[PDB]
Amino acid sequence: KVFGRCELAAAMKRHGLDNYRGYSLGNWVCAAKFESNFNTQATNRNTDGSTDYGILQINSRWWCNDGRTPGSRNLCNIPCSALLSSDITASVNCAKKIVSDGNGMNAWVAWRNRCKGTDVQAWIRGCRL
Ligand code: NA
Repeated sequence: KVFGRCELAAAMKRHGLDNYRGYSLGNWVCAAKFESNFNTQATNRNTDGSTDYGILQINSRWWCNDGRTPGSRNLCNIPCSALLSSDITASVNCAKKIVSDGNGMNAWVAWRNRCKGTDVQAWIRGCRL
């Protein structure tokens, strides 16, 4: 599924991301825009052989099991394919664990380079919510 901007903002709010660990909703919508273009089916392979999955491009070296990242962890206790569902519950729950692990949203390279320090509430302006 490819979300609309305000549709995704509403879904993220319902699942408890607005102000989660101090990050306002616009940060999460900005991160999803540049990580995946709002597409739950996005995948990208990394040079170390791990793959990033889903609307927040969660990585198989630490967070999910894809059966082909030897010597990796599965800290969200999920198959990576669950991160590609049209239902974003699994991605949101795993993202809450990532952002809690000490490094905040700096775990998402696109957030650090394209969202951090910008007017992120622009991403939810005009939305009913
Ligand atoms: Na893994």
